[PDB]
Amino acid sequence: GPHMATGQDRVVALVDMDCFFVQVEQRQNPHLRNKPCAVVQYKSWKGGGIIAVSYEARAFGVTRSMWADDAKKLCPDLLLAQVRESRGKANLTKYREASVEVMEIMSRFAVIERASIDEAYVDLTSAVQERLQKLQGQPISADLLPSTYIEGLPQGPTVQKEGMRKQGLFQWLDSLQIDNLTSPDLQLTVGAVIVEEMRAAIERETGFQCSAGISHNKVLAKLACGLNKPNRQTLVSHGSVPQLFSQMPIRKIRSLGGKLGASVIEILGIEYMGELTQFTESQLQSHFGEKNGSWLYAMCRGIEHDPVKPRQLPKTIGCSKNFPGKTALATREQVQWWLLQLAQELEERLTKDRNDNDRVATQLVVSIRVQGDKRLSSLRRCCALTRYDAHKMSHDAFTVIKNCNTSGIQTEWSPPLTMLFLCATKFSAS
DNA sequence: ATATGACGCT
DNA sequence: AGCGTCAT
Ligand code: NA
Ligand code: NA
Repeated sequence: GPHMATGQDRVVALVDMDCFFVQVEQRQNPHLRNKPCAVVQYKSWKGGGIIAVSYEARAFGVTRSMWADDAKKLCPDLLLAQVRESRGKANLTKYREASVEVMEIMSRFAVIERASIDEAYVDLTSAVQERLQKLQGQPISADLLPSTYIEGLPQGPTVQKEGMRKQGLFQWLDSLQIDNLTSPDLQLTVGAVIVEEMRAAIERETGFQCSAGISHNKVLAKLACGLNKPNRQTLVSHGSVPQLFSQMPIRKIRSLGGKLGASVIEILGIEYMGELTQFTESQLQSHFGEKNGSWLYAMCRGIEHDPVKPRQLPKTIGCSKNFPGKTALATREQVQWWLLQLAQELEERLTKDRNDNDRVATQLVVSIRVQGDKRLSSLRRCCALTRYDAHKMSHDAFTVIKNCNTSGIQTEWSPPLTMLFLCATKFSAS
């Protein structure tokens, strides 16, 4: 009544760099700009695997994970940029460096959590408060929100996309409850102003565009982000949640896209997020466990407490390569040679990381996949990482996995390996 | 034959 | 420690 928490304490955004690897290649090669374009890894097998897709190409049905040969059938004029290949493996250094460029700009505006190479969560709570002070009581002009959509508006008693956007924004701002510096809706609005400014700076200083969502927590921010793309941002208010969730498939909510989300759908006989509200917290815990049940109970009401962690650097640095089909590794000599290739890239990236970020990794995780095993990893083993030395890391990696070899003759390697993965972890400040 | 990274469970 | 889950 006067006491239930409504999950409106924070202002949180999620920024997704639009088809990021494509933009990186389009910046470098202007001939690819404003065209149907994709980024592909490798080339011999069916033209290579597509890993990023321009919005012009998406309109022809081209998607990630598609074979480039198949993408060309959907989009004959598709332009392709190829991921750099180093030591016979994909090398993502150009995109990591671009990601760092963006993160350093974002950091000037608010607290950033690196979510992936192309996504960051943003905690705007303190930046909003400070901006509310500077603003004084001056009202928020629509000119400060030139790319913002207000989810759920316009509503109530013009057929162009941009006209609908401005209608909803005018309706939101007209209503906007500004006498109170503690209105959650006002705080979200100021957060959206800051994100416009942040996105403007990113585009001016790198050429890169992005989409964003602004709401009260990470899950709603991420959901908001996907509602209006590309190069747009969406504000999802607490009040918009009942209507938004009433037709929102459960699998669209972060962390419910897999087996848990499935189980929610099958056990409860529901399909939309909003249908979760009819269950008590105990009943959800009974089906899905105490933590998951409490989380679903809060989440279906728009409430989620996962903090934006102040960390722009990845916690682990890893290198992996799959060896599919007939390329699976079947000799001891192959296994050793590719462990060295992986270890040499890893030494390079670790040395750059130590100079850039004043830290050293202390543990080496070795993971492999054996042919026939659908799992990401068939086995993981760890050993100490004391020298940034490719030959020692690769030798040590072989040592900890060599006993997995089933074959009688140790010149051969059985069962064949379909993946090798080296990951450096357990960093210490250096 | 759709390269990574974070984190949960035990 | 080592495996399972979810994700970009
Ligand atoms: Na008003
Ligand atoms: Na309000």
